[PDB]
Amino acid sequence: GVPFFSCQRGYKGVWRGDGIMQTTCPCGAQITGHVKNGSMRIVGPRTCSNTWHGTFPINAYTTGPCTPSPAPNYSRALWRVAAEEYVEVTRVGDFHYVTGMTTDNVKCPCQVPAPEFFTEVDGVRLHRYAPACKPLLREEVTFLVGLNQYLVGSQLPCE
Amino acid sequence: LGVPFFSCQRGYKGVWRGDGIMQTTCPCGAQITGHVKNGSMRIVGPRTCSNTWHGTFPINAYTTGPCTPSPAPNYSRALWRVAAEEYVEVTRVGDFHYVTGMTTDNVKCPCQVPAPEFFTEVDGVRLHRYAPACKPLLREEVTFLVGLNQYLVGSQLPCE
Ligand SMILES: [Zn+2]
Ligand SMILES: [Zn+2]
Repeated sequence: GVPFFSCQRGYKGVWRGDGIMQTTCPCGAQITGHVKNGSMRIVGPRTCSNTWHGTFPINAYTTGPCTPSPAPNYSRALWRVAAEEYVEVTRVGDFHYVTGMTTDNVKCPCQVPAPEFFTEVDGVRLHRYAPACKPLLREEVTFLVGLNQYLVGSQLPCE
Repeated sequence: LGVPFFSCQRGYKGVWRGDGIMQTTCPCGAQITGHVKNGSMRIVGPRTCSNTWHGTFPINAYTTGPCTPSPAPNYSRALWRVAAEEYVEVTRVGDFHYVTGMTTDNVKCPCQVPAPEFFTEVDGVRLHRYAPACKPLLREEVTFLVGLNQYLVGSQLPCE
């Protein structure tokens, strides 16, 4: 529980649903977000990086009726495809590639979902519950889409 | 205003993934604590809450803690969030699943069901902390989209 250095990188952007969000940063700071017209006003202590940056750290201690609605313009995302398994997705233009996986031969859907179904987008967590991400395997591993296997680095087949 | 028993949300009773202290608020106003160790949750709450008496834990937008439900495979119906604010109802018969309802006509959903823990709601029990309001489910004369193909409501999912 250390100020600034313990701090989770928080979300800043459009939210869906209006009302009050609350969370606790890993430093110990309680952060309040007031969401009105999709836009969040942050209230926090000056002991937390999130207060300075206008951001809201989403995690297992987040409460409130709203959810992030991120822009579809991300570079990388973490996508939870099984109970404790993740795939990393890299976007280039309108195309999406699996550039990493937590375990060899993860089964994933052939199409990326909308950005708010991602557990993380560019290092920012979007989901309240998320299991720990094991080390991402980025070489000589394969993912499954139905009955077809593809080497890491491969575009998702439904494009 | 929250009323003992009448306001109470239907809570989860089952296996939990992760160990630690879970915390939630029932719509009746009760604060429910769950101590989770080795898959099992110990429920603490007031005599005023239907969840305390059933030994259940209501999962909602005011739930906190490091654990998630691991629901049982023998569920009948489930709510599956297939788009940002759209749901499909899934009915399970044997090892086979059917889309028996949808919140909007022509919803695009995946061709395969995920494991039960990825469902928003299983047999009237909410499993996720954040979930959008479910619109009335359309059960007659609607279709869903898997890629380019259309399927009528009641149809089995493509991949099985
Ligand atoms: Zn902080
Ligand atoms: Zn209650």
